[PDB]
Amino acid sequence: AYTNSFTRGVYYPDKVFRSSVLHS
Amino acid sequence: QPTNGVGYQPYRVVVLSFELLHAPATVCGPKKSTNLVKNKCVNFNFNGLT
Repeated sequence: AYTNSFTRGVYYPDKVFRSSVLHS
Repeated sequence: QPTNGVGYQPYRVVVLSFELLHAPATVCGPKKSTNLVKNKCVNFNFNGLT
């Protein structure tokens, strides 16, 4: 039995603040 | 046994592991804190980041 995740399940990779940046 | 050769004797071990993250400190060294200062060029330390 299935459904599709779309773009679910991203999470904060580290305890650092950043802004206006395309981090990788 | 107390009669064992030096390498065959028991030894106690401790390993200390440090959670040295970019996160709130909770164990810190035997060190003081100053007042905070604003709008002036200063040397600074926060939680061991200088």
